[PDB]
Amino acid sequence: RGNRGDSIDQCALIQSIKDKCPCCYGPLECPVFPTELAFALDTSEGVNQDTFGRMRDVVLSIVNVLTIAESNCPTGARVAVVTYNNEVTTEIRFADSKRKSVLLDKIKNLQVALTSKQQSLETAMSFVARNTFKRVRNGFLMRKVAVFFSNTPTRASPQLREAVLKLSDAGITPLFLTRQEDRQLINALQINNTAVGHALVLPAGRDLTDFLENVLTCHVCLDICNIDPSCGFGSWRPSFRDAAAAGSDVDIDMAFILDSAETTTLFQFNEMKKYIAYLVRQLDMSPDPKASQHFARVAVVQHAPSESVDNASMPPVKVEFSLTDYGSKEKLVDFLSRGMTQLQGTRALGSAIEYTIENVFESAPNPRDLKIVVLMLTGEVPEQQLEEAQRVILQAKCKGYFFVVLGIGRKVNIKEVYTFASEPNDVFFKLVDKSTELNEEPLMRFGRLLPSFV
Amino acid sequence: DPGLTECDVMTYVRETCGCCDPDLPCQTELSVAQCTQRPVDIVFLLDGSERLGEQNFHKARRFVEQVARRLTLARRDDDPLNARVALLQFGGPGEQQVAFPLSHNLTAIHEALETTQYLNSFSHVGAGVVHAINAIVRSPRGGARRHAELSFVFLTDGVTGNDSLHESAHSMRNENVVPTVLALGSDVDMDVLTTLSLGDRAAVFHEKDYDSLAQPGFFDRFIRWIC
Amino acid sequence: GHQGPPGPDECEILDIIMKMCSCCE
Ligand SMILES: *[C@@H]1O[C@H](CO[C@@H]2O[C@@H](C)[C@@H](O)[C@@H](O)[C@@H]2O)[C@@H](O[C@@H]2O[C@H](CO)[C@@H](O)[C@H](O)[C@H]2NC(C)=O)[C@H](O)[C@H]1NC(C)=O
Ligand SMILES: *[C@@H]1O[C@H](CO[C@@H]2O[C@@H](C)[C@@H](O)[C@@H](O)[C@@H]2O)[C@@H](O[C@@H]2O[C@H](CO)[C@@H](O)[C@H](O)[C@H]2NC(C)=O)[C@H](O)[C@H]1NC(C)=O
Ligand SMILES: *[C@@H]1O[C@H](CO)[C@@H](O)[C@H](O)[C@H]1NC(C)=O
Ligand SMILES: *[C@@H]1O[C@H](CO)[C@@H](O)[C@H](O)[C@H]1NC(C)=O
Repeated sequence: RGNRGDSIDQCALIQSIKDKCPCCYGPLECPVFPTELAFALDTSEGVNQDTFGRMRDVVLSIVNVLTIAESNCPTGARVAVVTYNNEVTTEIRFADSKRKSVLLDKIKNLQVALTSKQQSLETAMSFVARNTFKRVRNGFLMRKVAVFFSNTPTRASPQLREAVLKLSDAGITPLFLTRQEDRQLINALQINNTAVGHALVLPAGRDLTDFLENVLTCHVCLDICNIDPSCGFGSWRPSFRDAAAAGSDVDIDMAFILDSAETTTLFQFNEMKKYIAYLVRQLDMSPDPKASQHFARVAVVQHAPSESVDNASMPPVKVEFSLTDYGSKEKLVDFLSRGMTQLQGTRALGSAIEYTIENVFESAPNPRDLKIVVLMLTGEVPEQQLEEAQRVILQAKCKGYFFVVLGIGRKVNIKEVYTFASEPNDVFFKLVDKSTELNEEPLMRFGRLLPSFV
Repeated sequence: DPGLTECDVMTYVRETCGCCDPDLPCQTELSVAQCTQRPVDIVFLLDGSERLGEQNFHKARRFVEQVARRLTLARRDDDPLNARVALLQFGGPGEQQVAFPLSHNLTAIHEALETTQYLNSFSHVGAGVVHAINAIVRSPRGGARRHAELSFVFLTDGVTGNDSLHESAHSMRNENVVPTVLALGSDVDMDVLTTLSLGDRAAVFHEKDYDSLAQPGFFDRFIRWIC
Repeated sequence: GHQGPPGPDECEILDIIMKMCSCCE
């Protein structure tokens, strides 16, 4: 049988390719590792004829450097030029770039009328992450890059962090060629993982040679895997996105809450425990979780058993292992793979969450600052237990608990349980039409980056 | 199961190094994305042409109701999440029949789809496109909210009045439309479809048979496409 | 269950690489 294998290092394979390949050591094309390049032209207030001319000339220089894809084959950079203001509009689509010449003609002739509305740069990020980058070419080493241009300094608001998290979740590495330095934005980008964005400063008039060098070599052209050490990244942007290395003393505390035999067929249960085991494998458990003050701990909890309705003397949940119950990653992984078993009971979601947070998190010694509660729901949640559950969630959100919801199957309603996940629900709430989807890259990457979004 | 397989190295090499010939090994295109509750307004456009027929209209009705059911519809006109659905049927007269505007009123859409009546008359694709643009997007009520992307679904066999095709395509392009046409038949002009698709042939779904709308695989793929 | 292999290693990866890019310079 087996769950699955371990992927080899992406950079090692790429290097082994580009030295035994009579198709790579020729000309030095800029958009290596094909990319979808989104250009969010700033058509907001404070942008006049001259400013738009300069911005379009910067875009023209960049696209002149690139090599636009002209076939079904997955290579070259495909350019989508949108213009963003209080609203967002699309001028060039990814599939519209059939040839480089016609794309350049469209960009040069692009004369979108200047607007007189505020700069909703966060709306631009959300739209680019969700809509523009929805349908993109299949590829594991494909890159998603958006070059946002900003002239009016941003403001420190929660929606900015929400949009940054959405960008990170969608797999898109932003790049803000700001005209002026705004501390609020660069602080907002400072949620650092292997897909963290950056903000530059757009100079005046000429002197764009070194500026283009900086904005191309470190961000668009290669940006990865031999990243031109004189970039400042510090090897902080490889493929196969993960969180920061062990050097980051991340004080995470994750508790998973599963479902009973009610709509958790052994197939779905196997998939959920596989996902949990993979998530643990990609974390940093404390060597001694009982007495250590730093590092991480995990717990997995199942929904209520059958003999929990007439009374509440027994735990409303089958606590499979508390936070400080396993001190070694291998032991926990083996327990999840082999020792786990269903229990054939009812759900009672709100009571389960309350008991788990009141007798698994708090009971453990030295609680971590940031703690996460994952709910893996695979069945209908009766409305009578909806409200109470949400009420409990509110309390858990007051004590600092970030929530991840994974609705599995079609039976689970999504209209009501969407709000359970912490804000923004787009990234924290996840949908899977099948259990198998839990073990696919779009969700494994989200799980890996989960410590970053919290 | 290996972490990467023959197809994974296939695409690795085809991506990092280059291509030749283009030969297409394996099948991995347009990864799309498992849909969140992002706001999407889906407009369905049905063929009133004599060729479509009666039981074909019934199968298309079943498909439309099924997709409207499966998707997580919205709850108000200005909803920022979920999705909305509308149906249009272009026939003879310029004032095409509005089966229902963009609605989340699931009972309303079900009863309307039950009460919508086949036209069975000549029609024009461009006429239907312009009528939909001027009767849903430009409609005073139930118009596509700006933050919600618009997706035009074309239940057209392809053989239909072409009058105002390039003009209709330009009008759709202006309104930031993302058409996804369905070709239900074997005698479909690929070129009018390409014009309808606004450039991309991955936005046109070719069907082996009229009842292909009911197959679970096609339903799932299309649902992921629009949502 | 067992952790699946690392995929095409050595023989397989080299075979594929010399199979695709056998038509360029
Ligand atoms: C990367 O970020 C960490 C932590 O920063 C916080 O958490 C992030 C996920 C993000 O949300 C930030 O906005 C938060 O501020 C930084 O680690 C801290 O570093 C400072 C000094 O640099 C130190 O005093 C703190 O104790 C650290 N906290 C930890 C390790 O938990 C780290 O410096 C950032 N890396 C950079 C800026 O290169
Ligand atoms: C629209 O639906 C309502 C009831 O459905 C609920 O409300 C909707 C807004 C939507 O959220 C659905 O998912 C909900 O399940 C239908 O009910 C009508 O209600 C009115 C008074 O409110 C009553 O006079 C009618 O007789 C009801 N008709 C039926 C068939 O129940 C309503 O009819 C639907 N709209 C239309 C145009 O039929
Ligand atoms: C039910 O719970 C009560 C108290 O909650 C306890 O006294 C009783 O023994 C329980 N019955 C069982 C476990 O069968
Ligand atoms: C254009 O559309 C009209 C509408 O009926 C149709 O008769 C005609 O065949 C189409 N083709 C051309 C070239 O006009």
